[PDB]
Amino acid sequence: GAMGRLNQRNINELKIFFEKAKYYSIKLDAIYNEYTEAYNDIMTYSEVNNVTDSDKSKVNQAISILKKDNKIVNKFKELEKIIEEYKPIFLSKLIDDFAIELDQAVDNDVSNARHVADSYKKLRKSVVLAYIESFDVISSKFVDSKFVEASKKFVNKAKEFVEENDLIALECIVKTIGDMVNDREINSRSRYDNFYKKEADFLGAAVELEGAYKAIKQTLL
Repeated sequence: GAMGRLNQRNINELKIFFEKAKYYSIKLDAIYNEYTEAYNDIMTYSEVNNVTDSDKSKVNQAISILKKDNKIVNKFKELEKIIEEYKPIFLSKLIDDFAIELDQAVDNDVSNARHVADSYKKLRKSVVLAYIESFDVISSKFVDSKFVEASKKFVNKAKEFVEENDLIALECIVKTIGDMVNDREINSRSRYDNFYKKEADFLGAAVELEGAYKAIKQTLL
């Protein structure tokens, strides 16, 4: 009756969320890929004047690359948009604050550049966690208590995996959810044996979550 109907509503909300946010990991990679050299030129610049690693010129170009067309802010706003209905309240202001920092960044100020760079790095990890927060909200509404338990453990292991590599953790998270809601078997194969300690436990969390979601599905057709 109501329980069968609330199971279906929960499953529809998870699928709608996943499909709307299909490109979350790909789009966040694209930001990271475009701005890694600008980030590295800021970070590696040695205040010892540089040691055969160019000079203050490279930092100014890196900052200008970050500001160009407000591209990076727009790309972050695109990700906020994709989880509009579930996003943590902190995310919008964190993107705004970063956008303001970027306007304030002037030439020949390596400290400010490193700071702008540091807020870039934190925003990345924060945007990863906004996706986990978004799934946590959705999964917490589930009436099936076994799925909620598997979701709590999955979020836990997802968060620990994010501390090791935020963008790989995000990729595996988006893969697992996408597979599960498209009735594709989860691939529990590790791709980083003897590198990321938190991958195996996360893929285990994913298999148990698959188990609990399959079991709800079996009760709907």
